[PDB]
Amino acid sequence: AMDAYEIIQYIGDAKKQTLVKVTLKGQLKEVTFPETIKVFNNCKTGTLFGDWADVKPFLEANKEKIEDYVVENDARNSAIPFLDLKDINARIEPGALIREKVEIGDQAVIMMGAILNIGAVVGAGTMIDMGAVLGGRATVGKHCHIGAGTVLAGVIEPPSAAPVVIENEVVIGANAVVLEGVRVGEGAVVAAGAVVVEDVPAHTVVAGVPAKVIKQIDD
Amino acid sequence: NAMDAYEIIQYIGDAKKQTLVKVTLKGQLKEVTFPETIKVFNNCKTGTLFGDWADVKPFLEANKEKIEDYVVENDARNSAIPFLDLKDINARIEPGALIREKVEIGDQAVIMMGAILNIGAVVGAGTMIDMGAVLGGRATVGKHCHIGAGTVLAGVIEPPSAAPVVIENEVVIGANAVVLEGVRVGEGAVVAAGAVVVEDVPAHTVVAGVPAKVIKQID
Amino acid sequence: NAMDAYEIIQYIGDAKKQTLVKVTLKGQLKEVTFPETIKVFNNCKTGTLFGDWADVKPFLEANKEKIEDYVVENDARNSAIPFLDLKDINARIEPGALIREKVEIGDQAVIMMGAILNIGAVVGAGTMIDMGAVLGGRATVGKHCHIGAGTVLAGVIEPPSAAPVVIENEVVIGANAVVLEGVRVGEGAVVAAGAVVVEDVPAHTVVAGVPAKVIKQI
Ligand SMILES: [Cl-]
Ligand SMILES: [Cl-]
Ligand SMILES: [Cl-]
Ligand SMILES: [Cl-]
Ligand SMILES: [Cl-]
Ligand SMILES: [Cl-]
Ligand SMILES: [Mg+2]
Repeated sequence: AMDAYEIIQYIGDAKKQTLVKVTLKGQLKEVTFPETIKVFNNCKTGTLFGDWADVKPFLEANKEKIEDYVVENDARNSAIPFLDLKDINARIEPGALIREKVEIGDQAVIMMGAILNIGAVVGAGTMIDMGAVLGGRATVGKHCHIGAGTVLAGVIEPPSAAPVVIENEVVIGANAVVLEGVRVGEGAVVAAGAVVVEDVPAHTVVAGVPAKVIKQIDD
Repeated sequence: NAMDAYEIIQYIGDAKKQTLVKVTLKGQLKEVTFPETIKVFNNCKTGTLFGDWADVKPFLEANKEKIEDYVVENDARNSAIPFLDLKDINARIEPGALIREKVEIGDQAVIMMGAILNIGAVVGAGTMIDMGAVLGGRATVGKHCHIGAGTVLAGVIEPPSAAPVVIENEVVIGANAVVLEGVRVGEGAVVAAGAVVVEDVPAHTVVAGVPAKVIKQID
Repeated sequence: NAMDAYEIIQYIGDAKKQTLVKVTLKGQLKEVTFPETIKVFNNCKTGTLFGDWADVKPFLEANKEKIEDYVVENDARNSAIPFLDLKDINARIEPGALIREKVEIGDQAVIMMGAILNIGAVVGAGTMIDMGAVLGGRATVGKHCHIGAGTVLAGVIEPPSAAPVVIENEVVIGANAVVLEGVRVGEGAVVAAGAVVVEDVPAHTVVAGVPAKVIKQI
């Protein structure tokens, strides 16, 4: 019941960071590393992991002992961590971007380049296809197919607001959009390129910008 | 050739699911025995391991006494299909493009940032696949086409007898368009931004709309 | 600056294509001579190399009898345009955003995961570029805008005399919309989800549809 409130609380607690991986060489036994940097070094070479705010002044301080370095970096002032994928009972392909507090059901499939925002829920056996986007709290049922490039609009604030809810066995075409708070009924089909602005009854096909009922199917 | 779609499904059935990790660690490593299943680049002090999580996890547990600290880097979970080795291809592929094995990239093609090429996709000579575009399984693009940003060319892996999307030479497709399964877009045709193409496009015609219709013949 | 578009094209023509690799290797490395074209971090046993594949590939072959094993990491092929250093920017850029050099990101802008910013793109102060959105070459967004997930703002690199997409302040654009080349969206306008904007949008109007039309004055 308090999920949406606890998401906003988690976000407000999250600490902005600019995490870097540094490879370096030099007279590293002469170097003094602070507790703030995770360091993996021998006397000759090393690998450092840490926030740029700690690493930058560190490199400046030891410039005379460090011969050369490379800094790798992916993000800036980013607070929300990404989800640990290593133990999930599902399939997540490389280039998928999944934030913390996302729920991925058993034997779901998250394709290359899909993006799952905080609070997103993916039911068991569901495919989120390539480049698809699940906004904050967007909720997908079981054995659904969310087409390549489709956007399910996000709803973080206000926490009392209903997120997008995709019921079971839904197929949504490529590059469609489902707007905030819209419910797509069980077994329904949303055509490629549709913009779904109101609830879709179970077992109907909708299509168009904006989507209209085009057909009622018998399963 | 004629067996290509069959050979794709066979390659996928043969692919082994893996949770590849990169581990940076330190400790008493001369006292550590690494198993055959892990690639390891170490001194007696620090080191880097590449392996499947199913091997690396029980390893890290088995050697907890000797391992002082570690970091695990991971991108994918239970992913079976390898990505394409880009290094020797006679084309341009920008960072963030996600390209699976068994994709065919013609001479002097350009694959922009964030484009996603699924297994079996074919990109002809001189073609640009623009930012965030998606080529589904077996989607075939001719020579000197421009596939606009965010465009989805629908995938057809199964059944193998099904025709894929075929884009003929010199076609330009607008941003965030969709071409549905098995559709042929004729030579020199133009597809407007945001169109959903549901049936074959004649050569040298412009189509537009959701669903797309013929809007003018080009001379 | 009046020269901006010309200078972007100059910068591209000057960028050198590269196939950058990171190589982890092990072997008898004290016996190896690493050329000055490769950045090298090694002890006698193991090392890390950074360099262009054109230099690293014949180096690996020349030294195969000394190198026991290696792993090559690579991201790109024949890529010339560098990416933007994010580290000192006064803004928020999330992981997986792809942002080229000569992109301007204003104070407390937000660049969400998977957004794509091409060379010349300008993002104004307090503007959000949402997940999966694409700013084409020279696309210009004002202050306190919201560019919705999956939206494409069309690019204009050549000809340099052509106007880019210009989004004025306080604009909201819905998900998976498209703004075509040279189109100006007026202050405080709303573009509906899925719209294709083919012509200028008046300030404080709502436009919708494929092609977009005025549906409301706000
Ligand atoms: Cl797959
Ligand atoms: Cl969101
Ligand atoms: Cl380019
Ligand atoms: Cl596909
Ligand atoms: Cl955020
Ligand atoms: Cl562009
Ligand atoms: Mg997209």
